[PDB]
Amino acid sequence: RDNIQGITKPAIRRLARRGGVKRISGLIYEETRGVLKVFLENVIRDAVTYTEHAKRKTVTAMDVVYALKRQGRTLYGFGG
Amino acid sequence: KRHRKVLRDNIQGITKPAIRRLARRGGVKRISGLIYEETRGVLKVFLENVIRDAVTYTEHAKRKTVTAMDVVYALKRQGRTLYGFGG
Amino acid sequence: RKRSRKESYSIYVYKVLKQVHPDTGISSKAMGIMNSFVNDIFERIAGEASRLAHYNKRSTITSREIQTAVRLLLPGELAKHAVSEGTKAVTKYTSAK
Amino acid sequence: RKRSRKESYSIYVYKVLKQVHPDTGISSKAMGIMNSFVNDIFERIAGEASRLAHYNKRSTITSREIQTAVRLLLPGELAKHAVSEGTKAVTKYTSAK
Amino acid sequence: PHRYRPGTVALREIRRYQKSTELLIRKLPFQRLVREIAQDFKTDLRFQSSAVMALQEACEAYLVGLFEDTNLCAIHAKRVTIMPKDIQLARRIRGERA
Amino acid sequence: PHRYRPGTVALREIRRYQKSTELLIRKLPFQRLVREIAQDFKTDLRFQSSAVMALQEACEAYLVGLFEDTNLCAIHAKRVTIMPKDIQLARRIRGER
Amino acid sequence: KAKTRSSRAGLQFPVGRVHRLLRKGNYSERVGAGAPVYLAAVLEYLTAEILELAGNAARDNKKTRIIPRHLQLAIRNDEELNKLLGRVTIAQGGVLPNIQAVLLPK
Amino acid sequence: RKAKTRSSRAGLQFPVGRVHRLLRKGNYSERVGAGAPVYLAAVLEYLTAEILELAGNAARDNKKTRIIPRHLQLAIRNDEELNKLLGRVTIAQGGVLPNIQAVLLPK
DNA sequence: CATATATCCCGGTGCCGAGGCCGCTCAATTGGTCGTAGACAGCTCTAGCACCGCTTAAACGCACGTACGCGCTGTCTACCGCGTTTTAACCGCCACTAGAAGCGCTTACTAGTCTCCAGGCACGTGTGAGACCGGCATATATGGTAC
DNA sequence: CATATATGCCGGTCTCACACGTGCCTGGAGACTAGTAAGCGCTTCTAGTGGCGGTTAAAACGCGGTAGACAGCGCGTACGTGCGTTTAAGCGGTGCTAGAGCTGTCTACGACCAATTGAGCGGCCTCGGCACCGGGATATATGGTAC
Ligand SMILES: [Mn+2]
Ligand SMILES: [Mn+2]
Ligand SMILES: [Mn+2]
Ligand SMILES: [Mn+2]
Ligand SMILES: [Mn+2]
Ligand SMILES: [Mn+2]
Ligand SMILES: [Mn+2]
Ligand SMILES: [Mn+2]
Ligand SMILES: [Mn+2]
Ligand SMILES: [Mn+2]
Ligand SMILES: [Mn+2]
Ligand SMILES: [Mn+2]
Ligand SMILES: [Mn+2]
Ligand SMILES: [Mn+2]
Ligand SMILES: [Mn+2]
Ligand SMILES: [Mn+2]
Ligand SMILES: [Mn+2]
Repeated sequence: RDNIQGITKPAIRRLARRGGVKRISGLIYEETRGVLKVFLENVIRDAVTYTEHAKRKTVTAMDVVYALKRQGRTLYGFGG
Repeated sequence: KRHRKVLRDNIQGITKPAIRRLARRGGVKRISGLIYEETRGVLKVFLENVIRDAVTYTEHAKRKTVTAMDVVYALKRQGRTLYGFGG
Repeated sequence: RKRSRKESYSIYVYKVLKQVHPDTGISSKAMGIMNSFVNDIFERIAGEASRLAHYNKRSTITSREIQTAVRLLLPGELAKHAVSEGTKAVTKYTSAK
Repeated sequence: RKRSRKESYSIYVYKVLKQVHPDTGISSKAMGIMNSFVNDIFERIAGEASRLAHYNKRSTITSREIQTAVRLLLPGELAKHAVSEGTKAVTKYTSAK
Repeated sequence: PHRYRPGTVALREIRRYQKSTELLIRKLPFQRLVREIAQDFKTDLRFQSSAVMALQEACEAYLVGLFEDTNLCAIHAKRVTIMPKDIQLARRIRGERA
Repeated sequence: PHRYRPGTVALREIRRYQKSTELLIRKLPFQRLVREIAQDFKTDLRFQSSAVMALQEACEAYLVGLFEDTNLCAIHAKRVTIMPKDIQLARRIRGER
Repeated sequence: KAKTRSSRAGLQFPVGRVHRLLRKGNYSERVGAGAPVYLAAVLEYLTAEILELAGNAARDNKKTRIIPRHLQLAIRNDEELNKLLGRVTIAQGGVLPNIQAVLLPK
Repeated sequence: RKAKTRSSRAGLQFPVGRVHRLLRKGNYSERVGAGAPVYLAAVLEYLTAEILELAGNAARDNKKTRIIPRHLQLAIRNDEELNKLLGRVTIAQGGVLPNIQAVLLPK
């Protein structure tokens, strides 16, 4: 029912295939859901910390870019 | 006006026992015979990479003596921060 | 002669040591490690504060930039306690002017 | 509608694209990537140059700090080229005083 | 009827998705997840549309990388099938996990 | 006379070296190797002894770390013996390549 | 009267802007006259190198306009750019086509 | 007149003046507020006390008067939050935590 | 059960590094000055959000069955433990001097200021690159069956 | 072999984002001044280098044998396919207004200054903590043997 289930068994397949995975155990999908959640948690936490510091109520691309930089996941193409 | 003895094959001074001891402290119980040469390879690449950066800090300082701090800044550059030697 | 004046946090580390463990000492190397630690966390906090100011077109690092830096850099309970200890020292300093 | 002014390197990325590949262009997203790239390498080299100056108790980042930065930052061949393009452009720039 | 042997479509899909650059998560499910996770840190938040897109680019890129390293850990174990324990070892060696 | 079964002394050795902090590579070999490698980067370099102890502390801590990751790669393969392919996988996932 | 230090150094990349960004970025008290020329030259060099290879990627793909994928292709196929950008995600970049041998059919 | 040290006024052992100088002489911003170095010195003092507490406990478990680098390593690696803060740091002469994988134990 | 061999934990011994006294002295404190960063409030209008109802495409679930994970087994040899022999680390001392580190002179370099002048911007266009795509052509997977 | 279907391609068709010309406006670039960072002389003397021989702990080697690596089997089911069905994502939409974020006024605050003074440093001396040692207490792993 939760939003994390919005990340479907098929969407996770597609991502595994782009990373060259041929065969996928059924336990993977929940495992990916948990990893993805920790990833978004860590990144959004820092992004929002930057939003609060600018005294804003809108998360900007630049808040996400600075947050990705901090976490060693530098993203080109959004105002780096 | 004298000589420096020429340095050759010194990687072999990282002997089988010393590598086994390092693997012991790393919790390894059994070791393939091929591990010792592979380890020498990996160590040499590590020393090269760090000494390269250290010496570049030394040359930048116009010094002929590599300092602890040159080593420490190099380790910091490589994501291998070291405490206990200054900075 | 009379070697150069090399600064160090050792004096402060000993003071905090005696508060917390009055009968406990520390070796040279252990003090080397505490020195590195304080220099390291200084740089990390200073660094994030610098970035925060620059991202918001501010010329000034204030206790507000330190406090956001501390929250981005310290894990959970450590950040809560650090923030509370820092906010306390500012409040106490602000009223001791 | 009162404009609102935001700089990028896009003009300079076109000038260079026209040198290396005169009959090809670039999507705005691809220009975003090239803009991210330039800002990134800028920060990396400046940062390193900044640390080089501090470690050597020096107030000034000269082309020498930029050069040593580029030697620490860029891999072998990219570094030799960069060092060439760098030394050349400084030579050519002083000679046109 | 007609049936491709098991593994043959899987390979097509690999070739297909490694050839393209489109996002592989549906935008709105992802977006609702972002807003949800963020509520738990600061309430009454708006997001730039580009901020959701940056987050989705970064997550898909991270998961595709991780799947590569997972695939290697599976294969290291003489398998063709990625298991949770492959993801776990990848994450442990990357320094994400303790 | 008396004979420990294969793996009993290995276990003992793991407990011994995990308790101690002493450098496990002999000092002179390690220095000769540092001198050799650096000389190939640049002739007529001297070293502060503490720059050699720093390099040896950093190298041994790197190798202990790698050996833990290498071990996990063996165990993942339902083996108890570390092999070159365990180091390679550890080094690839670490992004050392 | 009055010409760019970019043209005095024979650079497309802006030596004036780079000098300002250096001074404004709290890198140091002061900035040498050479520094921004050297830096602007290094940024121009690396921009030419990427655009050269990415341009090629655009032709090999029968396209006249560089998109992000061309840049990803160009960066991940070059050993040295791949290393410089080892911890960078190029949005809308995708990955290199690469299946592990043991996965291909018998 | 006075001279009593900003450390006194903030109620800190860590030196506020030094911290303010290091911020100013460190090229982090044009300007440094009066509260910044107070707040910073307080965080560095908190983290020091926290690690010296655990490390002194390690020294005492180990029947020693003096904190040595091994005691700082035991302290840091056995604390979840410190271990993470110093995740990519090497303590000279620290050694590692005693840790044997289950499958390597004899049956 | 019995016995052999590692490791613990104990004082006892002696060394030398931590830690505390001093006196010197810079970097930090005072307290007065002045320029501006940024706080605050008004205003604008960009772009974030939301209710709607089609129209597909994508997710779902189901049922079939195959290729793969997995546990067993058996073979063989590589790697551990250990005794003996070899080697070169370590130690403690020389002796020698390169170069690190510090000081004082001295001046090009750079920042700080005005003035001007054009480079780089937001705007507004209109048009060709490329996205779509229908249907066609090619490439390849899969099985039938008779050698 | 033949048959099925996935994928590639063509040539045409369209559309909207790119890349072009046009201001305009600010953010720089030519003087120009004035003070300091640092380069470059000279001296001090630390600590890095190289050399030797007594001792012995570590390394090396060869041996013997066991336990782990590896391969081959065979069983069971977790998957991948493909299908028919359901669900909701996307989309183009028409509002609707939070709030990003710009401008304009005014303190409060932070830099700068440059005499004043005690915080912190380098020396210097010195015991008490601890490294190292050997004795006697266990703790375990392996081997001898009685049932
Ligand atoms: Mn709201
Ligand atoms: Mn050589
Ligand atoms: Mn005792
Ligand atoms: Mn203002
Ligand atoms: Mn000399
Ligand atoms: Mn079609
Ligand atoms: Mn067939
Ligand atoms: Mn045919
Ligand atoms: Mn066509
Ligand atoms: Mn000077
Ligand atoms: Mn022999
Ligand atoms: Mn075999
Ligand atoms: Mn079974
Ligand atoms: Mn409003
Ligand atoms: Mn002292
Ligand atoms: Mn005493
Ligand atoms: Mn003993």
